[PDB]
Amino acid sequence: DIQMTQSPSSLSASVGDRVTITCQASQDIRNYLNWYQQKPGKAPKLLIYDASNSETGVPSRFSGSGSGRDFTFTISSLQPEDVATYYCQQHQNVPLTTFGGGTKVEIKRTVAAPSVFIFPPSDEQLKSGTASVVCLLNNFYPREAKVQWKVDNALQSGNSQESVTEQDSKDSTYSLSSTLTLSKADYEKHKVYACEVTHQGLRSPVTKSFNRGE
Amino acid sequence: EVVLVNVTENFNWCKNDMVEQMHEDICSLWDQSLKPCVKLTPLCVGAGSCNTSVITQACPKVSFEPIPIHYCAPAGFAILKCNNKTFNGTGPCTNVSTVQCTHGIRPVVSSQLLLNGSLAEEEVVIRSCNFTDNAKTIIVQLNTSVEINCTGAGHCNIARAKWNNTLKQIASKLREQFGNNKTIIFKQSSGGDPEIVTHWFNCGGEFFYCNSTQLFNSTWFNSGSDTITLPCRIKQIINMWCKVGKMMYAPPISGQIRCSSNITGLLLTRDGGNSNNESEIFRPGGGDMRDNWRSELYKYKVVKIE
Amino acid sequence: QVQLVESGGGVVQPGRSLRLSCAASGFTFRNYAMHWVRQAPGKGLEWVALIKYDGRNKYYADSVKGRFSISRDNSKNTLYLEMNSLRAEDTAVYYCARDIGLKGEHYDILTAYGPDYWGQGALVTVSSASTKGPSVFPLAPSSTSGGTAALGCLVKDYFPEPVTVSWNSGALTSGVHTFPAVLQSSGLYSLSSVVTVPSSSLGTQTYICNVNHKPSNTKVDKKAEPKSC
Ligand SMILES: *[C@@H]1O[C@H](CO)[C@@H](O)[C@H](O)[C@H]1NC(C)=O
Ligand SMILES: *[C@@H]1O[C@H](CO)[C@@H](O)[C@H](O)[C@H]1NC(C)=O
Ligand SMILES: *[C@@H]1O[C@H](CO)[C@@H](O)[C@H](O)[C@H]1NC(C)=O
Ligand SMILES: *[C@@H]1O[C@H](CO)[C@@H](O)[C@H](O)[C@H]1NC(C)=O
Ligand SMILES: *[C@@H]1O[C@H](CO)[C@@H](O)[C@H](O)[C@H]1NC(C)=O
Ligand SMILES: *[C@@H]1O[C@H](CO)[C@@H](O)[C@H](O)[C@H]1NC(C)=O
Ligand SMILES: *[C@@H]1O[C@H](CO)[C@@H](O)[C@H](O)[C@H]1NC(C)=O
Ligand SMILES: *[C@@H]1O[C@H](CO)[C@@H](O)[C@H](O)[C@H]1NC(C)=O
Ligand SMILES: *[C@@H]1O[C@H](CO)[C@@H](O)[C@H](O)[C@H]1NC(C)=O
Ligand SMILES: *[C@@H]1O[C@H](CO)[C@@H](O)[C@H](O)[C@H]1NC(C)=O
Ligand SMILES: *[C@@H]1O[C@H](CO)[C@@H](O)[C@H](O)[C@H]1NC(C)=O
Ligand SMILES: *[C@@H]1O[C@H](CO)[C@@H](O)[C@H](O)[C@H]1NC(C)=O
Ligand SMILES: *[C@@H]1O[C@H](CO)[C@@H](O)[C@H](O)[C@H]1NC(C)=O
Ligand SMILES: *[C@@H]1O[C@H](CO)[C@@H](O)[C@H](O)[C@H]1NC(C)=O
Ligand SMILES: *[C@@H]1O[C@H](CO)[C@@H](O)[C@H](O)[C@H]1NC(C)=O
Ligand SMILES: *[C@@H]1O[C@H](CO)[C@@H](O)[C@H](O)[C@H]1NC(C)=O
Repeated sequence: DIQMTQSPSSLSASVGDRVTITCQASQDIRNYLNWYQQKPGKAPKLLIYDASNSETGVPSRFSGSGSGRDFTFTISSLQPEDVATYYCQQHQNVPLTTFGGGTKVEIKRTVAAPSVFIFPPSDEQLKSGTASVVCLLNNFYPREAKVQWKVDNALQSGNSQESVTEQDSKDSTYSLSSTLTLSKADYEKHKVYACEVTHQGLRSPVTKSFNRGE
Repeated sequence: EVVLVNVTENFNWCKNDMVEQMHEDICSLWDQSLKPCVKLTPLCVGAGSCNTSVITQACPKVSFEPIPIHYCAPAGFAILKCNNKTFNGTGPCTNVSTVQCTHGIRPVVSSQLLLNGSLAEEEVVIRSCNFTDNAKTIIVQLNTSVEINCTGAGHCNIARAKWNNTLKQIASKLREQFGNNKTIIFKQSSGGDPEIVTHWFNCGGEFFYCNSTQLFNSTWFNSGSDTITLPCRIKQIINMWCKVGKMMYAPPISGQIRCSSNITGLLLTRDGGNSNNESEIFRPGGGDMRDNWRSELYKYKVVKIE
Repeated sequence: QVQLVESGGGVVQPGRSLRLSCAASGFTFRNYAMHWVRQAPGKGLEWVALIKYDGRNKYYADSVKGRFSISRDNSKNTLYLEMNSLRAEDTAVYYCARDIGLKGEHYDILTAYGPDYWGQGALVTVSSASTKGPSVFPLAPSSTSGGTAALGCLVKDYFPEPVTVSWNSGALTSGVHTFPAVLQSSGLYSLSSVVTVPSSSLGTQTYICNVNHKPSNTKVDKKAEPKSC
């Protein structure tokens, strides 16, 4: 039973850089080795079969070399759309095995400030006894960011859940969604709802807000 | 045996249960054969007068030849045999016989090319369950066999001249079925498993996978070396060995059975898209062994005796 | 156009069974071997099963060995996978994938040559929980403020994954951000979909919010409009 190792586990590079992933097999596999690319959400696409052969329709910037136990995948000029997780896979004999998790490739770009937006609960939702206050942080970099909720100047905790997108394929930025959820009863108690965010492109923490009764 | 004079019967090779029964139950068999010869050698000696000859027995190599298998109709039944030497398998046979058994069949697992089979007695015959359905295999039956020499060294040999004359004939019978004015084009398989992409066929317990692209790559009716050598990989495949109940029948070893043979027919598939380029594309078919059986069993059907 | 389409995904409780299929077209199905590969939440690609062109030789991974079964119907161009005695570990996206042919670049006979085309996948969620449909609340526009505005939809309280969000029936694409779903304490999921548009295109541009949760037959089309009175 063959084991595959890739390296690095993950890496950051700049647009135009040369990225070089290496694969290694626990035993001789001649050149029976494929490379796959999976973008977030989508299904894997084939890029290179049997070590060095380029699949049809695959950009010229993708190549592969190696044989035996040692292999290399290369993107000559890294593009924004190349952000994905790359898996190597042997077919010397079944079970077809890969490296768990593969290799995540991320872009490093200039710092970007988030454009912040706040949303109050919809009258529709308040009817059913629950208020979802949502904060949006649009197109920023790097990923790291602090979102902080305040009701009547009171910082909140445990009533918040956030979700972050993967790196955009066009502009290499991230976006974040934070949702504060309260029972309609607790939403009715307080007036001023705020969302303070701390990034790196911000001169100082930014605060978007509103109050019940437009 | 008995010729049913003045009888006209209706066959349908595509709805023939003999084909399914054979495909299910028939396994290849081999027996030891002897092909003895004698050598005659003048005993000249000094100094030029040879009034003696030595007679020697030779050719003592024993190989295994395939044993012919016959399908025999059960008690109370019989086999109707079409004697029309150009039957297309479907419709009326104006000339019919009654036999107890089929002709001898030497089963061979293969795709693309049919080997050691029966030849058309008159002209080259092409058949299909539905020529309009480009997904039905087209079975070709040659009237003269093309020899193919195959060695365990992993290659097969076909005389280019013989092959080119076979392609011209096949492509003349296709122009006759798809348009008396259409360019006939042969190309390689479009992909798939090894068994399907290559001229795959057995020789005892071993299976040859032969690169067949040199055979199917030419254009006809559109106004090199003397031997074609096909590169071959050879694998054992135990899961294809005849398994009858408890027992498994292990075929003779590599050096025991000759791997050369006679090509008597092809399997093809015609392309779709209906591009009225007035030119059809054909590729090496196979994978469905029932097609192979139909190429020998087309002129038979079982019927009750009354 | 090589196309593969999985069907039959959804919820199924521990111990029970489920059978996925895959509709193939664009190539001669009966010539190609086929693969099943699965990917657990946020993990790696794990090869599950392989069936050869003639549906005879079948190969399984040890993990699903004895519980899973692979087969095909070359007459209907579909590939099947039936899974029995499902555990929590079996929860994953299942991809059908067409094995590469014997390409001219190969020079040996192998059991497989690795996949080339993949289906979009079908999610299988092993759980006792019941299937619940989403509720689609709006996210309205607001009074850098005279340059670009932001609106969207909130798909809340559903199970199991996954939901399809699109805009104007698929027309509006640039600027859209559908977020990964969050698992609430309630056991139900939630997500948001947002799109940025110039603060001068509103009132003249209809923003449909095509939400789709197949597992509960919920299809919803909401409208995002600025608040007033
Ligand atoms: C059978 O048919 C032929 C031709 O019609 C006829 O001449 C003959 O008399 C018929 N039967 C026989 C063999 O006597
Ligand atoms: C046998 O050999 C002798 C001497 O070489 C010769 O004279 C004689 O003709 C030969 N006999 C025959 C069978 O011709
Ligand atoms: C009918 O078949 C028999 C096969 O023995 C053949 O002798 C005969 O020529 C055929 N019919 C004709 C044309 O007489
Ligand atoms: C044999 O059958 C074919 C059709 O399958 C027909 O065209 C031909 O005339 C027949 N020959 C005879 C009657 O001997
Ligand atoms: C086969 O031959 C018969 C005559 O024997 C003819 O009537 C029929 O059209 C042919 N059928 C096929 C399969 O093309
Ligand atoms: C074989 O059939 C072809 C027509 O397909 C014909 O030209 C040729 O003369 C035949 N040869 C023999 C040996 O009967
Ligand atoms: C033969 O194939 C054609 C093309 O698919 C189809 O239209 C027709 O129904 C078929 N005919 C028969 C006899 O099945
Ligand atoms: C195949 O072998 C036979 C002798 O066994 C020979 O006559 C023939 O030429 C060979 N075929 C070719 C074209 O190599
Ligand atoms: C027959 O074969 C030769 C090569 O051996 C080829 O060049 C030629 O085109 C073919 N001739 C015919 C019958 O058209
Ligand atoms: C008719 O046949 C000739 C070959 O003899 C072929 O080259 C030509 O294209 C055909 N004419 C058309 C297009 O109808
Ligand atoms: C196919 O035919 C062409 C000529 O049309 C020839 O140049 C080429 O070598 C052939 N391909 C092979 C033999 O692989
Ligand atoms: C002959 O074949 C070529 C391509 O192989 C094609 O471009 C041309 O149109 C064909 N001519 C005829 C006879 O139709
Ligand atoms: C074909 O026939 C010959 C004898 O008729 C036999 O020796 C040889 O093994 C056969 N070839 C195959 C591939 O079975
Ligand atoms: C092929 O057929 C010929 C007779 O035409 C026969 O002599 C020869 O043995 C066969 N070839 C092989 C190698 O089986
Ligand atoms: C093939 O046929 C089409 C018409 O159906 C024609 O328009 C096209 O030019 C042809 N392609 C060639 C020249 O090979
Ligand atoms: C077989 O050989 C031909 C000619 O050398 C080559 O073009 C092709 O890549 C090979 N085909 C396969 C399926 O390996």
